[PDB]
Amino acid sequence: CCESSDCLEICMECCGICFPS
Amino acid sequence: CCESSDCLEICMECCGICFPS
Amino acid sequence: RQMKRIRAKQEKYRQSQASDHATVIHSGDYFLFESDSEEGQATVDGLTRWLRAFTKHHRTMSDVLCAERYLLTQELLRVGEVRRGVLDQLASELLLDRRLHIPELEEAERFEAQQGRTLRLLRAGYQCVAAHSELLCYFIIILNHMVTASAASLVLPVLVFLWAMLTIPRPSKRFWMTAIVFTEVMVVTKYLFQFGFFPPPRILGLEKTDSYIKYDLVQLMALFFHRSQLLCYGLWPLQRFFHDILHTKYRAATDVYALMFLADIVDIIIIIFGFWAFQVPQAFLFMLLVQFGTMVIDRALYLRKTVLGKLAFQVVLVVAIHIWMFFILPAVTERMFSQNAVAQLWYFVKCIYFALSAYQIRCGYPTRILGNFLTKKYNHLNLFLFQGFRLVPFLVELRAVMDWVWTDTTLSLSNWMCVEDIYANIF
Amino acid sequence: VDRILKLCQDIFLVRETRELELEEELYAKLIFLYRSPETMIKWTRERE
Amino acid sequence: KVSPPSLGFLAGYGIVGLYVSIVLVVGKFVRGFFSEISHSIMFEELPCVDRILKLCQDIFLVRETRELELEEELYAKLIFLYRSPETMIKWTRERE
Amino acid sequence: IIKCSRETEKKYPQPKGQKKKKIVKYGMGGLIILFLIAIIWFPLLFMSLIRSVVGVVNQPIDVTVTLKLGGYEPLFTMSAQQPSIVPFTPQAYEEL
Amino acid sequence: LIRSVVGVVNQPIDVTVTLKLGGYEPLFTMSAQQPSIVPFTPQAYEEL
Repeated sequence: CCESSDCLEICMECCGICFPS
Repeated sequence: CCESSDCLEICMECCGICFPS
Repeated sequence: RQMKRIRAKQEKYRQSQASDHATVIHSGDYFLFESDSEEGQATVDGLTRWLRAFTKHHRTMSDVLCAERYLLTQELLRVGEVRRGVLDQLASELLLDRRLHIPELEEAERFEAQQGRTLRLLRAGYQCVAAHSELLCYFIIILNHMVTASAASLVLPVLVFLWAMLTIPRPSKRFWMTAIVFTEVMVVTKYLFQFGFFPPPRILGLEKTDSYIKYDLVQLMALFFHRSQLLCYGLWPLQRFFHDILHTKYRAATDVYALMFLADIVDIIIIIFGFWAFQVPQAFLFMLLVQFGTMVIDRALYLRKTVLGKLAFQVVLVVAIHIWMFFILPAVTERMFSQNAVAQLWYFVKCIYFALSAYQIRCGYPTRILGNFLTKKYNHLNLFLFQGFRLVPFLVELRAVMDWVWTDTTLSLSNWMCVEDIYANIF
Repeated sequence: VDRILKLCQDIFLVRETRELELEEELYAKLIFLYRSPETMIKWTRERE
Repeated sequence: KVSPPSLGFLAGYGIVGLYVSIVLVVGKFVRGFFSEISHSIMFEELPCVDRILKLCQDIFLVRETRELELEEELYAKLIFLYRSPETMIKWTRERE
Repeated sequence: IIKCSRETEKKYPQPKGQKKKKIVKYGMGGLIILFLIAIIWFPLLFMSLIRSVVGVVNQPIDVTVTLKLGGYEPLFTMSAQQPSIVPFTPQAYEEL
Repeated sequence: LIRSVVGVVNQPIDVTVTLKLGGYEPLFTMSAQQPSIVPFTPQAYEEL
């Protein structure tokens, strides 16, 4: 399944590699 | 206007980016 | 208060350490950091309510005016005698006021709620136009000049961007009369030359076609509708006085640099894609460089906070953009309306730019301009937007450098970069 | 990071009002913060 | 008209690709000077570097005279200086 | 490098907080912005200047017409190159 | 090394000469390819 938080925090960890915490 | 110190310290800050203080 | 706090803390530190510039930068010990006492049908309904939010000012104003008007006309039926009777019957000035009721109007009020599928949306849209005729006329004038590129249609947008968007929250009656009379004259002349007896044609704008009057009945009707509305509601050397009243006055202070630079960025996106999508590319490369130049100059004018400089630069910019776009380019390459929809769109975006700059010149720069455009609230959105703005090449590069060049600072460049990077990371 | 954030905002604020000596003293404080990780543990410790 | 067959590969994801490559690469390289500049700030803002300078010159001098044990002990001192920023605040503090 | 910078600063100080000289700021910023816009732009200038094969006339110098009934033999072959090949006059173009 | 296109002989194998008075017809056309195309002897080069 999916959610609305799942994609959001996927984007969070996708901008979490390049940038700091 | 200009000076002789102005160009000198312009060169200082132009070598100040690449290199340390 | 903030500066009082900072100076108090600095005085405390000076007194404590009591017990020629690099020396004061290199003066930090651990005694600074010690504790200073810690001190889906609903979409149409949402659209209608949003439109009502935009036009609530005119809605309430019209409700008050019509409530007064009904009693006014019912009294006028006989003679019409006293100006004080019409006010106090149901405190000369006050925006939104409430008094006793009149049965007819309150009965009429809920009648609109009977029709709620689309008729509410239509009423809201028409009322929005009624509340922004001043902007409808500017949009129609610019649109008319975007088609039929010609000096006859070029003398009017220059006026709109130089005179009507700079004076006073009501552009003076002389301007509306000028535009109405001018469009009378230049539709009469177009029609006169449309005759068959008479044989540059395109530059002077008197050419003959089937649709010789194009967006020129609409422009005249918009001007007249605005004059009518401004008439029924409200009131309807010299250059040096105009400028001096523009500078020295009391005004609200608003900052629209974010949107101004956003319009310029959209403009460069347009140039890039109308370069890639198609001579004129040798014109759009020079225009791209001039976009870079005008962004840099605008950024400098914003940091240095000079309203007068912005006025001079905006006059220069509007004149040069119109002259170039409508004479220089159409000779180097084709017409701008036969093709080059990219050119039409670029001109429209630059027109939004010009309107924003004129609003900023009218309102004057505020205090407290520094601080990033995205870091006002630490929500979950500002972080992604800030990271994205960091991700585009050569903005934070140029943002940092240009913020340094035109701000009054004692730091060298490397120290400035250290401070800006520390702030980005900490944010 | 509340304290470092207030320090950076105070550098910006004092640079805004054409007040300059305070900018150099605040910049000195900031540089000595990034030049000493034990004071940047003392200085960004989760407030009790 | 006649054109030299120098067309090669034109726009339309043919040559815009190389321009995007060069602008992105230069963007990353130039950001190299503005992004991680705050980290190496404990090694580049020293007030008075006289003592570290004397230490480096003593490493060179003792390496010159074919005297070697002293080189290892001095190198140990230098490495422990760059391995402990609080002693590199104590050790490069502006002389009173 | 740090030692030379400290020595230079000591020789020629700067007071307790002064506006950075406007001339140096303008020169340094102008240099940097010029470079960072040159890298952005001159690639576009080269890419849209190399793809500028200018119209150059390529007139056919020799025309040949042949009439070959089946595969037997050209009944009529002809080639007229210099004199019979003539370009239009402008007025003839208007006539066309 | 890539820009080292070594000298390689490129001898014209077919020569054709024509004499066309106006645009009427070649009075004299000729093509001699193998036998009548002969390179110099070195001594003939010295003579030249």
